[PDB]
Amino acid sequence: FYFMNQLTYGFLLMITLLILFSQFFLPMILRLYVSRLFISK
Amino acid sequence: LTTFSLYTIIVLLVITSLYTLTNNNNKIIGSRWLISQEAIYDTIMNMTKGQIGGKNWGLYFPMIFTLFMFIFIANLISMIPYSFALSAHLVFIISLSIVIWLGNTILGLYKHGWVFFSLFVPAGTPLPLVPLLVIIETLSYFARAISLGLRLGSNILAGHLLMVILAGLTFNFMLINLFTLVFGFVPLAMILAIMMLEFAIGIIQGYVWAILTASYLKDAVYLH
Amino acid sequence: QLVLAAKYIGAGISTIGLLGAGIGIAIVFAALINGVSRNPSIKDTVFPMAILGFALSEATGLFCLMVSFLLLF
Amino acid sequence: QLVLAAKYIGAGISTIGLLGAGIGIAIVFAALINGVSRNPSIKDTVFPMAILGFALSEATGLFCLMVSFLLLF
Amino acid sequence: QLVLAAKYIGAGISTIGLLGAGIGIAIVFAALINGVSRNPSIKDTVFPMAILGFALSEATGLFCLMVSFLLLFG
Amino acid sequence: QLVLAAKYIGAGISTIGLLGAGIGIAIVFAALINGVSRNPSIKDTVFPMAILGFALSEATGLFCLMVSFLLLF
Amino acid sequence: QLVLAAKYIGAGISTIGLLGAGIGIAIVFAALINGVSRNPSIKDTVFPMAILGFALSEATGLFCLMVSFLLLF
Amino acid sequence: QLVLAAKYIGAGISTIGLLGAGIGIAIVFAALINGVSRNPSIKDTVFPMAILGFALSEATGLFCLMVSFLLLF
Amino acid sequence: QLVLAAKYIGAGISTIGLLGAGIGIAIVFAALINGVSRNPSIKDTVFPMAILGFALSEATGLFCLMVSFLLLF
Amino acid sequence: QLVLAAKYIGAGISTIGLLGAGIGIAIVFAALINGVSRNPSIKDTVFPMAILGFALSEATGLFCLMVSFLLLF
Amino acid sequence: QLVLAAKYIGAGISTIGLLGAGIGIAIVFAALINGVSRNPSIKDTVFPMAILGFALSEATGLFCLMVSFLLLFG
Amino acid sequence: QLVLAAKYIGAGISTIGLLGAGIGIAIVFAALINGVSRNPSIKDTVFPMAILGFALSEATGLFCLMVSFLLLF
Amino acid sequence: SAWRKAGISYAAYLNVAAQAIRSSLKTELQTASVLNRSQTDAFYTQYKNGTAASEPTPI
Amino acid sequence: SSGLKLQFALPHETLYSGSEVTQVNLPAKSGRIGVLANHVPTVEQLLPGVVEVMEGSNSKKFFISGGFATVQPDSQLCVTAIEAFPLESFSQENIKNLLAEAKKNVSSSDAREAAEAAIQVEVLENLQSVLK
Amino acid sequence: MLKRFPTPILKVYWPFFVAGAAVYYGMSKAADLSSNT
Repeated sequence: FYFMNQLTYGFLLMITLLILFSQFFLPMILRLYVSRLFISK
Repeated sequence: LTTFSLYTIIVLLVITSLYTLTNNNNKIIGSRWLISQEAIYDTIMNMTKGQIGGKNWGLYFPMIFTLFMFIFIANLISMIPYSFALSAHLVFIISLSIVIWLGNTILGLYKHGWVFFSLFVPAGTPLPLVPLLVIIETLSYFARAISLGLRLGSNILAGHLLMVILAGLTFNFMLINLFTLVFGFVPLAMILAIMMLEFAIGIIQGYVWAILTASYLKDAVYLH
Repeated sequence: QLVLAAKYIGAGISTIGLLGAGIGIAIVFAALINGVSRNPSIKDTVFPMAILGFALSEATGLFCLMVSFLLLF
Repeated sequence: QLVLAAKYIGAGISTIGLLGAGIGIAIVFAALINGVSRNPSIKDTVFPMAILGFALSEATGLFCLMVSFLLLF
Repeated sequence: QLVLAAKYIGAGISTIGLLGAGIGIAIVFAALINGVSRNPSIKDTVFPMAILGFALSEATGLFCLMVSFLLLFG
Repeated sequence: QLVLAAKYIGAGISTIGLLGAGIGIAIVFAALINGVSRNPSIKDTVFPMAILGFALSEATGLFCLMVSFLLLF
Repeated sequence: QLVLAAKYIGAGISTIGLLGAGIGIAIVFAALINGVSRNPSIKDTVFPMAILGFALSEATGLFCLMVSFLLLF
Repeated sequence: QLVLAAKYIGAGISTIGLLGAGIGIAIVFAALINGVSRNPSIKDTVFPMAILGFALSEATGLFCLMVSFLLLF
Repeated sequence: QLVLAAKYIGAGISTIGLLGAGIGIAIVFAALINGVSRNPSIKDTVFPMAILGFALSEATGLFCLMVSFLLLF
Repeated sequence: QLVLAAKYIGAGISTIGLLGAGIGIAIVFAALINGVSRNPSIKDTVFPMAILGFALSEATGLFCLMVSFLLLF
Repeated sequence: QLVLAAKYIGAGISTIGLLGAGIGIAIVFAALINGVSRNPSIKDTVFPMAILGFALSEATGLFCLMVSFLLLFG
Repeated sequence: QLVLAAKYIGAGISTIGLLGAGIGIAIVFAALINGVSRNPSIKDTVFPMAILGFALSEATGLFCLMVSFLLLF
Repeated sequence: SAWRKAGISYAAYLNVAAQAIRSSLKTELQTASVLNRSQTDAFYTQYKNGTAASEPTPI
Repeated sequence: SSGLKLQFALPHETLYSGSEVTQVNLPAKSGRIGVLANHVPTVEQLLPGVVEVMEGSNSKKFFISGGFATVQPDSQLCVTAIEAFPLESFSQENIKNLLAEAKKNVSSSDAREAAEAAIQVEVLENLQSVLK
Repeated sequence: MLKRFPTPILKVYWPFFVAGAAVYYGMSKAADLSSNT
């Protein structure tokens, strides 16, 4: 029936988020915290 | 076109925007709206370095910060009048469960390799008693998938589809009757309780999913 | 006629796992309360773990409801 | 006929899960009393963090109510 | 005709649902009494909590018995 | 002929609720005993409150017994 | 062979309900044991209040078995 | 065989009613053990009451087994 | 078949009664163990009492197995 | 059609132990919470042990539901 | 036929008695662990008999299982 | 067309007995957790006792599930 | 025993127990300091804010 | 350190100081404290009972009318009692029967005095009990 | 604002991805063999 319609179509976001957030999301907080550490020193 | 693409489109449009748009201009001050991430990410890192402590903390902590939000966002469709977290089917947890368990066995097989027979017996029960301990270690490894697979899924599915039962049954709490008064108006108050229950359960279940993932991963990433 | 009602009976029987889950969750809440009273300060280091356990039970409690629903509809 | 009354019996069976909510709803009060005796001070913070669990406890019977209703109407 | 038998049997089966509200209030009174002995200065605070705990606990037993009564008379 | 048989069987099953009251009044009196041993004086406000708890507890078995008697006749 | 059969089966069923006396005795009995363990000098007035509890605890088996005899004849 | 098997079914149904006593007597027993660990000076006097407790607990098992045997022979 | 059907089903129903003994004997054993740990002198004054308590607990389970032994034959 | 009805009946019978699994797991979480409130330094030596235990406690109930699963399809 | 069917059903149902075995195993193991915590030098003191008590509780479950074993057997 | 039906029913009903082991592994885990909280150095000595308890506990549920599936297969 | 309700303090209870236990003994055990343990000449007069040492009752 | 050390130093005259022992079983406030060796970190106010301090030699029994025995993590039992007692001088008949009863005359005083002396009401019975 | 830093998941998250690919393949096969739908 409907098995090959959301399996890959759903896990695509799961595969992509690794390249997306890691260079995109956590980069913001990491750079901000590191810069605030620089001001702390 | 396809309904599944439209379902995933909300994630594809929210994931980039909530960090590339909710912030004012990517400023370090932490906006009032940006206080949300400013509180969430630090608690996330606390557990990430905590639960996966050691040199294994940096191995996949970014993977944790990634994998945590996917299910939480996908289940966010629970409070709409026609709400659907993955069209009441949501085979997605199957994708994230057994594959991650096999990834744990690989972290025992790709990095730990042939030492993989030196983890199922945490403390003792030597050759005179090893098989009994392995008999439950196998069950634990098998069911760790189902503990994070469909568990948050069942919680979300029930907390959302309880509204269907609520509507179908108490359509006539007050619509057309002489019971529209204080007599039966208390039965219709369960819907908001179900909404609060689903809302708390989803977030707590996403956090628990992340924690269970970390607990399973560090067990096969640090052999005792 | 019996085949259809069989699912209704099976769901009713499988839907009795709610009580033990409720008992356990109340137990977790009780221990949290006790730890808060005896140890007012360290309460924060356990409240997160407290919710972690509360969900760790309530998820299976609702899993019982779901397994009943699979026979209920 | 042969399924509707069976659904009524299934509703009664699903209703027997209310014991979990009942036991928990007062185990929470027991924890509150124990806190008050042991820590009369911390009981103030506990009551906000115990009443919710008592309310959270009732969800166990709430599942019982819903199951019975779907099997009784 | 068998609807009556099924309703009676279902009410009897659901007549086990109030056991939790039974021993529940027991544990509530137990902790209240043990604490009151532990500290008489908490006796006043326990009762304003004991009553609320007992009534709220027995509310579920009342709901389960109402489920039976609907299958008993209604 | 089946209705009377069912009334008898359901009456027997509804008698199961006596267990909860038997344990519950027992728990209340047990707490009274423990508190008196630990704090002899508070028996004055406990034993009356113990009777009040007995009233709030054994009433459950009383309700179950009354329902069972009503169903048996 | 219907009504008498159900009388026998339900009589067997209600007999498990007598198990509540098992905890009815146990709670007060452990209370007395612990009370003597703590304040053995209170053993004099311990059974003085434990007697009423034992009477009300066997009373659960008494009322359930009275219903049981009501059914058995 | 219709009603005789019914007596067999009821007798089997009663046959786990010994759970209440099988837990309550063990409760009184562990209570006495705790008392001895606590008030070891009263172990001999406790046994003169511990026997009474074990009997009043096993009284439930006796009441259950007798009712089971009434339909077992 | 019905005769053997009941002589098997009621047999199985009586058979689960061994649970009461499996809990009761273990409880007494555990209680004696903890008493010895928290009172090294209590071992000599409780070990024969410990065996006697194990007997006093396993009696209900022997009663439970006895009915199955008769039922099968 | 009887085989499918009975498969439904059995799948309704397996899913009761999930109550006990939830009770046990949430009790384990409760005990971890209380012990941590007792010895905050005991977190490292405690939390892994309970995470190992309670996960298996809930896994027992999940595998018990697996019994209902296979008969369900 | 039907007699063997009820033999199978009872063999399945009697297996519920394993709960008492599990709880007894819990009681013995847990209280032994606690006794080891309280008096660490009591581990050797109680190992000779506490393991025997666990074996006794386990043999009770063995007596619970033997009936089902004969049920599959005769 | 019933032996398969009754095998399904019994196989489903067999899942109740593992609840004891599922709650009990967590019970032993709780006791070990509290013992380490009181005495962290006892964790090493109890881990052998922990294996001793876990093996003697989980076997009842494991063999329960194995026997439940075997009578179906 | 009854130190819980209306005594003075734990020291008062254990000291009265000491006095009785010494009374549960003859001169062959009770040394001289046991006499001062019984003959306590410490005269307790709790002062006040206005320096009101009320009455030097023996402790 | 192996074994178990006891520090029985009462405010009258110190008896034991860290000496090794096999058992120091004593009547704690909540129960009977049979700490044999090592024990665990827990210190309890004590109830009038018998402290059969089982050294490497025989267990000397002395009915002790109170104290607190601090079970230090070094298998050190700091039993800061309030009274001392021999294995022979703490054993007598007439001194343990008439003294308490004569003290029952003091119990005829007012309410707070009787509340204080209620401890002495059963104080002497403990010594005659533990004298064996 | 937005950058693309060098996030290593190619040689770090390779094993989980490979396992997930095997799982997707097994799901495809069960879409034709085990489930036959």
